[PDB]
Amino acid sequence: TGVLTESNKKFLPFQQFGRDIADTTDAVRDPQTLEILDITPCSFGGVSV
Amino acid sequence: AYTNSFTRGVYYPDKVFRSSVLHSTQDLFLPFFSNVTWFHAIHDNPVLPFNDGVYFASTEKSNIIRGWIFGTTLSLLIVNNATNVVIKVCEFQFCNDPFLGVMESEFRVYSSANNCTFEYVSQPFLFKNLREFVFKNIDGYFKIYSKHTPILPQGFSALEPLVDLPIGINITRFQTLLALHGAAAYYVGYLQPRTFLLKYNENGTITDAVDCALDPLSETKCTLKSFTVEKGIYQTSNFRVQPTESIVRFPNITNLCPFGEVFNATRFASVYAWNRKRISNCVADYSVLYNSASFSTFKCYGVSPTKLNDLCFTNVYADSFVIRGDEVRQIAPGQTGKIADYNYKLPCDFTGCVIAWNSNNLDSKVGGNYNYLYRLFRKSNLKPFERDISTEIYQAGSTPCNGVEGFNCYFPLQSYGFQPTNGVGYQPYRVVVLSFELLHAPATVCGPKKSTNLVKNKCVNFNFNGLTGTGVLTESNKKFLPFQQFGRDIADTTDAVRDPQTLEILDITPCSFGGVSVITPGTNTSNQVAVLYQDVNCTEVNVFQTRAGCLIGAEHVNNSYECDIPIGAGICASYQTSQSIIAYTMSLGAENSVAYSNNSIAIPTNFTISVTTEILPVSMTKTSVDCTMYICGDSTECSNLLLQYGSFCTQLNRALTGIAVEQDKNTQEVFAQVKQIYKTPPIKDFGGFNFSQILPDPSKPSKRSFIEDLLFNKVTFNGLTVLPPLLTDEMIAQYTSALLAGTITSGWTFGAGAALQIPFAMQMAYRFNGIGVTQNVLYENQKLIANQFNSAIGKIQDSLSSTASALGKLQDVVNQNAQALNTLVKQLSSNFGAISSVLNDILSRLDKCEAEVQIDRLITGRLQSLQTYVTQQLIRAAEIRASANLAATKMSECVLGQSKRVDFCGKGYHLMSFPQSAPHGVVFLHVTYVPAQEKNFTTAPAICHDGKAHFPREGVFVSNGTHWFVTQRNFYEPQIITTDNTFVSGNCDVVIGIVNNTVYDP
Amino acid sequence: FNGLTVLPPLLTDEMIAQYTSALLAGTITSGWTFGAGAALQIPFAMQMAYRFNGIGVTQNVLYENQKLIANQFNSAIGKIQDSLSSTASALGKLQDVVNQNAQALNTLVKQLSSNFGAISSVLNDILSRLDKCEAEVQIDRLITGRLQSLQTYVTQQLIRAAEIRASANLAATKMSECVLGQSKRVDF
Amino acid sequence: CSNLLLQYGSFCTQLNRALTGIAVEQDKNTQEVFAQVKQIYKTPPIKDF
Amino acid sequence: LGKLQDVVNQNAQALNTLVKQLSSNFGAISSVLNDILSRLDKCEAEVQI
Ligand SMILES: C=CC1=C(C)/C(=C/c2[nH]c(/C=C3N=C(/C=C4\NC(=O)C(C)=C4C=C)C(C)=C\3CCC(=O)O)c(CCC(=O)O)c2C)NC1=O
Ligand SMILES: *[C@@H]1O[C@H](CO)[C@@H](O[C@@H]2O[C@H](CO)[C@@H](O)[C@H](O)[C@H]2NC(C)=O)[C@H](O)[C@H]1NC(C)=O
Ligand SMILES: *[C@@H]1O[C@H](CO)[C@@H](O[C@@H]2O[C@H](CO)[C@@H](O)[C@H](O)[C@H]2NC(C)=O)[C@H](O)[C@H]1NC(C)=O
Ligand SMILES: *[C@@H]1O[C@H](CO)[C@@H](O[C@@H]2O[C@H](CO)[C@@H](O)[C@H](O)[C@H]2NC(C)=O)[C@H](O)[C@H]1NC(C)=O
Ligand SMILES: *[C@@H]1O[C@H](CO)[C@@H](O)[C@H](O)[C@H]1NC(C)=O
Ligand SMILES: *[C@@H]1O[C@H](CO)[C@@H](O)[C@H](O)[C@H]1NC(C)=O
Ligand SMILES: *[C@@H]1O[C@H](CO)[C@@H](O)[C@H](O)[C@H]1NC(C)=O
Ligand SMILES: *[C@@H]1O[C@H](CO)[C@@H](O)[C@H](O)[C@H]1NC(C)=O
Ligand SMILES: *[C@@H]1O[C@H](CO)[C@@H](O)[C@H](O)[C@H]1NC(C)=O
Ligand SMILES: *[C@@H]1O[C@H](CO)[C@@H](O)[C@H](O)[C@H]1NC(C)=O
Ligand SMILES: *[C@@H]1O[C@H](CO)[C@@H](O)[C@H](O)[C@H]1NC(C)=O
Ligand SMILES: *[C@@H]1O[C@H](CO)[C@@H](O)[C@H](O)[C@H]1NC(C)=O
Ligand SMILES: *[C@@H]1O[C@H](CO)[C@@H](O)[C@H](O)[C@H]1NC(C)=O
Ligand SMILES: *[C@@H]1O[C@H](CO)[C@@H](O)[C@H](O)[C@H]1NC(C)=O
Repeated sequence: TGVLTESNKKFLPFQQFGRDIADTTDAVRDPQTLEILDITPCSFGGVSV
Repeated sequence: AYTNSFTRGVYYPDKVFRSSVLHSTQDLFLPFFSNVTWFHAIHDNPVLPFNDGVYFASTEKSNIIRGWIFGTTLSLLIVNNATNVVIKVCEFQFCNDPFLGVMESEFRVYSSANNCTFEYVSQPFLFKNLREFVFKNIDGYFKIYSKHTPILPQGFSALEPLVDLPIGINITRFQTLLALHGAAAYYVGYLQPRTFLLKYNENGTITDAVDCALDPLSETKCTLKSFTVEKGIYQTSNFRVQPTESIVRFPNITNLCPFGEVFNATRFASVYAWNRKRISNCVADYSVLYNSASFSTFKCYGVSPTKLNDLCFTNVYADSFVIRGDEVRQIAPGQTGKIADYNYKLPCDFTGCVIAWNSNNLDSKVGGNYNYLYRLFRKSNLKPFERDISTEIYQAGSTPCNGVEGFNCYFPLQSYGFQPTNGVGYQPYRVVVLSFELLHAPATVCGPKKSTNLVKNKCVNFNFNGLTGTGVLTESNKKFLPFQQFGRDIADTTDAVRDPQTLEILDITPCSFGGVSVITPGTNTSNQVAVLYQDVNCTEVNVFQTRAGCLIGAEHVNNSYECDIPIGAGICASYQTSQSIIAYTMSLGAENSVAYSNNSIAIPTNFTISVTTEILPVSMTKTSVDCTMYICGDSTECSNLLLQYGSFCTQLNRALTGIAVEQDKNTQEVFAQVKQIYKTPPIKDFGGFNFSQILPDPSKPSKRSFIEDLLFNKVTFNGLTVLPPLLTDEMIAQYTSALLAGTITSGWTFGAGAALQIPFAMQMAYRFNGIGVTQNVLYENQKLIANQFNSAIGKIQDSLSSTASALGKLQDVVNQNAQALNTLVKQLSSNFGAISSVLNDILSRLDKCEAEVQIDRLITGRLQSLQTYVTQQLIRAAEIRASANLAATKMSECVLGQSKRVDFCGKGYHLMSFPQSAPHGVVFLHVTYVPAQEKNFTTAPAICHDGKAHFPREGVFVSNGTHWFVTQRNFYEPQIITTDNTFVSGNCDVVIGIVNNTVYDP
Repeated sequence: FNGLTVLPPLLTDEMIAQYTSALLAGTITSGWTFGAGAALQIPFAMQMAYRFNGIGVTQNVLYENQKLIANQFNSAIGKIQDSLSSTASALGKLQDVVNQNAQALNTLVKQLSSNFGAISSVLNDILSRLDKCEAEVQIDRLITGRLQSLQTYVTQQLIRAAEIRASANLAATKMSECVLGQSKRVDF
Repeated sequence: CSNLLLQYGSFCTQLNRALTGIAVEQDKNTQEVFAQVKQIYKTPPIKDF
Repeated sequence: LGKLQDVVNQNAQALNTLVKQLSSNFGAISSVLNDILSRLDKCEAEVQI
């Protein structure tokens, strides 16, 4: 679950999905069309009164 | 021939994009700096066995190589003819001369193809260029990686993947095919299991690697997960002596255990009185029973039957009986039913196993066999392993029938009617249960495996009557009593054992282990290292033995210096001069012996103004983490499973919130000591002193001083968040500027009440008075003092514009927090024994009832990681609060006043202090008075003038050899001895050391 | 010897003795001057007069009673010897520390003798009795509990180390203020 | 057993790190207490105090 | 007097939490021991316990 964005990462033609230093699935290549999409978690955060 | 692999043959191990990451992998690889075999074969073919994978690099110009062959004995026949790829899997016939054409005029790869299994043809395609290749296979996959680059040359080159066409055969043997009509060069490497550390750049390409099981420096890099290691000692691994061989030592008995008589018996007792045969003091063969197919079920609790032949049991109990057919599974631990509670109860902790076989032949007879009886009613359940033999009728009601059969008074024993006519669900079954009990005693029953001779003074794998262990055996001196068998330690460790065969006592000790640490200078300096094998004699591994262990790679030096790297026990190592690593005993400092005498004093005639820096952490980052996003990322059923653990998460959040509030409190109590924001005047007539480097300058948008700017440039989404500090850095800068303005323009008066102006030189005179120096000393040297101060300030700038390590106290704090957080995130990638570390995968693969088991296993461990993190943060926050309280005390005492406490506000007599803000901390510039060039003088405690004794009011009586003066203690300012700077007390016959001299009187 | 080891301190006891002897020599022969800069010699009785001045007593009082004072000092020192050659409880503050650490370690070892619900506390017995698939269940049950014992031990050690650091900072402050100088702080 | 331990993550690395920090802290404590003096002073042979 | 009051509150808070954790199943069938012991026989009861 997350928000998908057009990326600028230079995936090598064999690479499929990227990962973060935190071992998080940062980016994914779409199977159908060969483009790279950055995944980011859609915004969360505490609410204080 | 041979040559060297200068860091060649590293590939992308997987199709994952990683950018600017230092990632550690562990798989088949070519070790760095290895013997890669050079071939220049002319024009059957060479045979180069597939051990685990092959590296192949050729600066091709002709490619007379024509084919790859894999198999066990020789069947994979792969051929790249430089235009297409042809794979065959057929049991080919290898020819007398295995080769093919260079075009093709031969068919000598094989004569025919029969019972073919696979075939494939790929697409058609067509010393300057080096072509590197890697061929391996993993569990069916046959992977080829490649790299084709223009130019073994040194440097670096990553290998991209290529076609994987899995087959999955047993490959023990490899050939590269030759051909028959010049020669070229091709190098053959050999992969092996290996751990690497790969450095991806911002484009995602590997640019460098570390073969970290190569040499100690690389191990250090791999433990630190960095390509650069600073000077120091790093504990990198654990050395331990491997056992050389295995020792099996069992008693000398050979009488086989009587198993036939409790299996082939014509009679088995009825279940209500199961018959218990004992087995002890014999050799039991459990393979014959398990391998026999005569048994319907053979199922074992606490043991695996296939290993039963390798165990030693103190006692065995074979309890035999017969039961009805599909009651067979009532004979099991923790089972309920009619016979499992009334007739035969096993313990929950039942070690041993159950054997059942159908017997519809000798236990069944036409007309019914009524000898096989079982109790059906009892007043209570049966305890584990108790037999109840009785015939009293069951008083189902309250009637004391006392042995008469009627209503509510039933006979408890009911008999099966066993016939061959009965079906499978009724027909009798013969059952025997073997109850062992395991090692708490000298074993009696042991398997059929044979003993062996023992060895001593060598680490081995010993096995004494099933007592397994690893260690070194030694002849002992312990006085075992003749019934005692094995000793034990205060730590409940098996210290000693008596050999079953020969009656002697052997001490067991664990063969030596211990950490191994890497002494290195900074890799920026050099790459030589030493290694310290801790607490181990190095007859077990120049070489130098010391109290900490054995140090190799470092030479011993008799000359003592100050420490550079602590080994331990008085030993430090350093990189010195050719250059090498030396190890030495620490010199505690320059030997000194001050020339004490009972009438000699030493007084300074000058001084220095020294500015030192003390850097103190004050706060740390206000992080906050919520469970139900960290533990259970937006999974509602995971949250439901979390709710039943209680209020762990509420209290974790509360603890972290308390820490976060505490940080703001720390900053408040340190910096917000001043009530009003004071401002320095536009004029800077501070008596020649120069504060331009510490006062704010309006030239910058941020109103930080020069030194604050230097300091700020010297230190650098899973439910985690970082709350901003309440006080922004500009507010901290304003507080520090206010403190500086108050200190400069008002002195210490602004800390007690309203800020009272005073010229700077006057508060300076005050402060010199405060250290026992008369104020004239300042006014007569004011310019000099100012210059010294300014110079000191300048040096501080230099010492902060060159060396970044001075701020380390702050940097470490930051690093520590970051370290913890990184760990907290990586624990989200751990299974904790579950099937996966990803919650959604578990939820998509499984249904609810087993999914929740795995999810519970994950929660138990993610929660634990959180608790660990929060506990560490609480302790670190207590440490930071201590440091902040110290900083507040220093601000109150060193800045807002003048402290007489020694070495509290710097080394020397404290004059003053300046605060400077730093990221998550504070820097005090302690200005101190340090005495300088001194002279010996003759002295005397008192002076006799007219019989009466004269003592100095403040100061000491000194003499330059002829005349006696009185001088202040911390600065040579002799004055004529007079009845005003001295006072009189008594006569001159009691003071020990008094001297004769006149005393002037106006 | 279950993976535990005790690293030697960097400073050997002889080096500590050398440091203390150096501090004593500086205090005796130079006063507090060696803590501020170069050690400036001064006769002992003169720094004694200085220190009496430091408590609001004029220095004549010393020179007119010097012998007496010396005797008292010596007598006090003698009594200290006696009070340290008879009663061992005076050192208890140190002894307790040692005991505590040892106590923890003993506990850490005895937790290796606990099943934690497994069939045995010995790993090799589990591995020899069972096949892999149930053996790993028991081994996981053991690891979960040995790891917990380690975490408990390390947390206790961290807290105790914070306490010891507080005491050491106090000791450093006392060395700086009481030895290297003369403190006006009361009962410090 | 070590393979079964590997799947609990980096608990053990951080435990070792914590104990190492304690051990270094002890030497630091001793340094800051006793190594306040810079030179090793020696008392004179005479004891006329 | 809040500095003192907070201390008291904190301790009380902890104790209250310590008691409420006696009402948690921790994945068992019940948070009450006697209910587990009355509903089940020994061999599965000890698992829940
Ligand atoms: C042997 C198996 C074999 C492999 C694995 C292989 C892979 C391979 N070789 C390539 C280029 C190429 N490959 C070759 C020939 C060779 N390169 C070699 O490693 C060898 C052994 C030869 C044959 C002697 C040439 C001439 C090019 C084009 C080079 C150019 O641009 O001029 C390419 C790039 C194709 C493209 O343009 O997209 C691939 C994928 N070619 C092969 O023949
Ligand atoms: C006290 O020390 C200062 C420096 O520490 C002396 O000042 C220096 O004097 C020399 C003359 O020999 C000059 O060349 C330097 O430029 C001076 N330095 C500064 C910073 O002014 C001073 O002379 C000394 N006083 C006595 C009485 O010896
Ligand atoms: C206070 O000291 C600073 C140096 O840190 C002086 O600034 C220098 O001033 C001279 C001329 O006076 C310039 O040539 C330099 O370029 C300045 N340096 C910097 C870094 O700014 C400043 O002048 C001094 N103040 C007084 C009143 O003399
Ligand atoms: C000790 O100090 C006295 C006091 O100044 C010195 O006596 C003076 O010496 C100078 C030159 O020697 C004469 O110009 C003065 O007239 C002397 N003053 C008096 C009052 O006699 C004496 O020389 C110094 N001695 C030593 C060894 O330094
Ligand atoms: C079929 O696959 C091709 C491959 O690129 C893709 O472009 C196309 O959109 C796909 N069509 C459908 C209907 O999935
Ligand atoms: C090849 O290996 C042997 C032993 O492993 C070694 O002695 C030899 O130096 C190696 N060859 C080269 C060229 O380094
Ligand atoms: C690789 O990194 C460099 C770094 O400046 C960049 O200029 C370039 O666009 C990146 N991509 C390629 C294909 O070189
Ligand atoms: C048989 O047992 C005796 C008992 O002491 C022992 O001395 C002897 O070595 C044993 N022999 C064999 C072959 O095990
Ligand atoms: C007697 O028992 C042994 C071992 O249980 C078995 O191998 C053998 O077959 C039995 N005898 C018969 C006649 O089945
Ligand atoms: C190391 O081994 C030697 C071998 O004789 C022995 O003498 C020595 O005591 C052992 N222990 C050390 C050097 O600490
Ligand atoms: C160092 O001192 C030892 C004394 O045991 C002596 O044997 C050795 O030769 C000395 N080495 C040097 C380089 O002076
Ligand atoms: C004081 O006298 C002693 C012994 O004569 C000498 O070693 C020392 O250097 C003298 N002091 C100075 C400052 O020269
Ligand atoms: C100590 O002082 C006395 C007289 O004050 C003197 O006789 C003696 O020589 C001095 N001590 C030394 C070591 O010179
Ligand atoms: C000091 O002078 C008195 C009388 O003037 C004399 O008795 C005494 O011996 C003298 N002492 C010294 C040390 O010169």
